[PDB]
Amino acid sequence: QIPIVGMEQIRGLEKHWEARNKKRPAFLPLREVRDKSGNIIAGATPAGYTQ
Amino acid sequence: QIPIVGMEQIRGLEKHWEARNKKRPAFLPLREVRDKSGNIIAGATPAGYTQ
Amino acid sequence: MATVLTKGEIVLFALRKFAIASNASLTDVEPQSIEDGVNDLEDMMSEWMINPGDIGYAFATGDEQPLPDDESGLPRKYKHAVGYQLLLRMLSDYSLEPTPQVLSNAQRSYDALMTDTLVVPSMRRRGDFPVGQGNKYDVFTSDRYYPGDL
Amino acid sequence: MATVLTKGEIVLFALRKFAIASNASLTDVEPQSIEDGVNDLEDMMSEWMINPGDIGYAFATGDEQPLPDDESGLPRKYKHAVGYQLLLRMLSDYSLEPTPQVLSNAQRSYDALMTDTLVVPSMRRRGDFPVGQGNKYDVFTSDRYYPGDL
Amino acid sequence: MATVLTKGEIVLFALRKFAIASNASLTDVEPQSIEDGVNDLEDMMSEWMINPGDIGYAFATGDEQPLPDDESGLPRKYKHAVGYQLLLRMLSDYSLEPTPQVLSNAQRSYDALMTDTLVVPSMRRRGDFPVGQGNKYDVFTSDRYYPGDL
Amino acid sequence: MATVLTKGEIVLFALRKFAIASNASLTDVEPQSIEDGVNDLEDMMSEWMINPGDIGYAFATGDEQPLPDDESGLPRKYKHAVGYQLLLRMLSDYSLEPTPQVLSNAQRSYDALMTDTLVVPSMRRRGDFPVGQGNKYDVFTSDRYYPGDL
Repeated sequence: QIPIVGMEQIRGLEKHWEARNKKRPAFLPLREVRDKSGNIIAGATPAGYTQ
Repeated sequence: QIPIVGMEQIRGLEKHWEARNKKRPAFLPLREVRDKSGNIIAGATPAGYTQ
Repeated sequence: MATVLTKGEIVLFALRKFAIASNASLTDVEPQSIEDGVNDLEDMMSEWMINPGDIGYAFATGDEQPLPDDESGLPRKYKHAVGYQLLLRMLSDYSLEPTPQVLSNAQRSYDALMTDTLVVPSMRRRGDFPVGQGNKYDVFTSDRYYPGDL
Repeated sequence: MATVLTKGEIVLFALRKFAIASNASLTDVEPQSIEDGVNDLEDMMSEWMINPGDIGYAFATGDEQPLPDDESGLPRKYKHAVGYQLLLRMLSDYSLEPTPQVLSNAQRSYDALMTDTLVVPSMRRRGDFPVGQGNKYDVFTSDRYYPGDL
Repeated sequence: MATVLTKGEIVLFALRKFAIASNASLTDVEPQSIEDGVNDLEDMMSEWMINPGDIGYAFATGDEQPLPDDESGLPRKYKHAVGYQLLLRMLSDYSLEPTPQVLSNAQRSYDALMTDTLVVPSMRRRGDFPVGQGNKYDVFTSDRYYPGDL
Repeated sequence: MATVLTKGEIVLFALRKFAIASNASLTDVEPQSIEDGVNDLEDMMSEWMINPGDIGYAFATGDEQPLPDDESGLPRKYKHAVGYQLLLRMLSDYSLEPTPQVLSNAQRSYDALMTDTLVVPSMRRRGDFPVGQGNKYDVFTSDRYYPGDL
């Protein structure tokens, strides 16, 4: 399984998600989904996973 | 499993989440999710967990 | 490298982006009430020493007084974020309300500032957690069981 | 640290942030309003000794009345939070209502203030909980079973 | 075409796309607006050095001002995205709000820019993970167990 | 198709499809708008080399001009799609908003364009995946296990 995210939702935070199995992070950061006006439509969780 | 949070939902409170397994805290603090105009749209719980 | 960002220039940026004092549609230049803006900037930096954390701002030494010609000490990568946040705390002086686009711009710049400060503290071992025999604690290292402190 | 805060400066910041007395508008101050504001600040500070807790405010000696030139004793990192919380209480004197941006600024500053005060008390062992034989309770330490009293 | 894209051309594009000044206009605003636009572009690029990453912008060297005739160094594939973002940031100077179609165009151009700089870091093996006997760690390669570092 | 499609014809199509210029108007074609439209077409085509991909546009060689009389090198099957996408970008110059039917036409044409470009890459075997004994890897072919590379 691989998580699925939007490009703008993770830009600048790839190095934390790349090493989540070696280092022992207290948490993982992510942004929310925003539309063209700047309103929040979805949460900070990944959209889904592959099967 | 690792919790997932937004950057500004935990800023200033990292040291309490870092040592949650050594010390014995009575609770853990967190903030709510606020939109661009200051309204609350989500609770203080983490958005989700990894699989 | 590049030119230094002084105070007052941040205040002038804040006043210029809501049509209060500029050369775009203004022949009524700003008063000498820049002191209020500079003091607001100083206090808001003092507050920022807590939540966003330190970012390199240079405070006034001794009693003195800020003045708009002093160097701020901030990198040029932060001026949009600082200016928008300052503007949000200055509109009620003139009895004005922000528009949605200004709020969106302020949020984007603040997010860019937040991205350049993350730490993710990377929690440790337990302290009485054993270290296995594969690490050969007799000869190579010492102190079987992790230190978990330091 | 720059200059000390002084109570009058805190009151004037609140009066200026909502365009009641400043040079960026059509306004001048009245001494009676200043006395009322200083008394309100004193009473609200005395109340804050309960919910937010003590923050270092310097009360007046118990025979005379507060003065606008007295040093407040607060760090400069708290001026915005205190001023916004005071403006919210003082607004209804002049029959005014706060706009949403003012409320957002007040909540931001209050959150910054309360971030700098958490304790998270942390629980201790019960007192009839045994301490294991691995701690060597007879030779190294004494008193098998945790004290958990203080 | 394929010619160099100067810093003044980008701000002229942004001014034209919202009918503020053009070669069809009868006003052309003022050089002061051009200086403001160029400085806004410089600060935008400085900020963009964080979130979208570097895209090859050429900053001013030394202490001198950017000037509108300087070569930007950007490929021509990016000018639409850069111009739309700059227009969004400097609309509030003239007290205007964007229409939905402008926002849609800005988002599409930004997405095209984002697609061209993706990485997908592709995490490695760990370092205590064995490598099997099937690939003959004794003779062909060396160091059974992955390095997982470098 | 038979007749070559020049760069000026695409711009004229976009101007006609929303009144503005047309061939029936009693007003001019304002030759500056033509240069603006041709430059917009050139920049939008240079951007399209990322998301939709190359479609065969003939960029200006050297560094002179796009020069609206030049051939575009596009098949006639893409005229409507390119024209609608260009009209959407250049509408805001004249401060106009698109109607729903125009948006529907643009979307249909874009979908037709993108249908003619899919690849659906299709996955290949891993490289450590065995090939069965039924393939007779001894005599007929060689290299049991798939190559999975090339």
